[PDB]
Amino acid sequence: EVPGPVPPRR
Amino acid sequence: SAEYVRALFDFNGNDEEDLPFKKGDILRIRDKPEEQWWNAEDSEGKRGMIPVPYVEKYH
Ligand SMILES: *[C@@H](C)c1ccccc1
Repeated sequence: EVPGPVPPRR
Repeated sequence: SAEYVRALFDFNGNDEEDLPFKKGDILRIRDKPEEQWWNAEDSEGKRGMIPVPYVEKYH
């Protein structure tokens, strides 16, 4: 995972 | 006066409503229902949600 994790939804 | 963003990372899309894209893609911002999740539209007219930390404010 090069990019960080996607942000929390809602 | 449309609002665009440039994709910094490749996003395959996790959900069915998500808009997948590739590093360098220009996306037009249509909605901002959340601080970190915006509704965008790609060059071909496909719409969907995108994670803000994966894109940068174009220009
Ligand atoms: C992925 C979005 C990433 C990479 C480095 C630091 C923070 C996030």
